[PDB]
Parts: sequence; C-alpha cells; structure tokens
Amino acid sequence: MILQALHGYYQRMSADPDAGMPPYLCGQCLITGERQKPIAQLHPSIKGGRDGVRGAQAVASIVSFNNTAFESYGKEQSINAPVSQEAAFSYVTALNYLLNPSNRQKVTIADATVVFWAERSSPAEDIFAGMFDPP
RNA sequence: GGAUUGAAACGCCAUGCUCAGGCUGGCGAGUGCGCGCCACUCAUCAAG
Repeated sequence: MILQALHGYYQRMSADPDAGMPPYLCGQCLITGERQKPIAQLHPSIKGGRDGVRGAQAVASIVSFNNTAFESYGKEQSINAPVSQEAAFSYVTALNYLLNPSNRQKVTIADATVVFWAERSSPAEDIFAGMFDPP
C-alpha cells in the first residue's frame, strides 16, 4: 500500500478546515487505479534535514529515475511509475506534513525516521510517540 | 522461443596499543610436664 495510504491520509486531513492544506501523457494511476489521468513526469520533492528525513539531502525523493540503469521498457523519468499528478502531489504533501516535527507524529530511530498515523482521528496517533520512545 | 519494472551490477582500496615502573622495608613457639605402681616357668617323665 504505502503510497496509497499517504494519499488516503491526505484525503482525510485535507477535508478538515485546519491541521492540513487544501491545495490541488494520459495513463492509469497506480495510486488510485483511475484510468486516463495525466501522469506525472517528476514528483514534487520531499523535505530532508531537520524538518524532513534526517541525514538526507534537502530535496530527497521517493520516486526518481535519474540514471539509465533504473529505467525499464523505454520509459523516461517518473513515467516508469505512472501516477496521476494530483495523487503524486497529495501523497508528497501528506508525507511532508507528517515529516514536520511540529505535528507530533514523527520519531527518529538510529538511521531511519519513523512516521505513523491512523486511518481515522484517534488518540493513538499522539500516544504511540511514547511507545516507541518512552519519556 | 518476444518481454518474471526483467535483463548488467565488489563495500572496496589501507592503518603498532605503544613507550615504562622493587612488594617492599622487619617480627623467639615460648615458658613446663616420672610410664609408673606389681607378677614362680612350674608341677613329672630308665640309659639301653
């Protein structure tokens, strides 16, 4: 799932008037499964550093095909991972929102930074921060 | 015999724990303490 779950999280948070943000060839999107949608050539970047993934570059990303060895079936750049532009923006925005330390849904474990959330509003979201790292 | 988001893909090159430093200086097992008090080898049996 993963990318689809971030998309669903954006859908959930974007509905609320607060604690979120509403901002907005053809193919089939692998995130939503919708057919005939404008595929994205290049996904918006994901924050690195203090407000993002610790140890990564400021403009890190999840989907990238910057070298030829990573390209298959004659596809160029992110066309190798066909996802509609709106879905790409939504999942990137959700991941960035979770990566913001101001929101209490982030924890760093050695090399990796862990972000967690629930399918619906629940007190577990603010509780689990202590489970993985008790005070 | 066209296609297993496949086909190809080193964590890899190299790096003294070393230089050294008494467990030593010295301290009676010692002062003393009967194996000793008694007790028949003895009552017999030619030499051939």
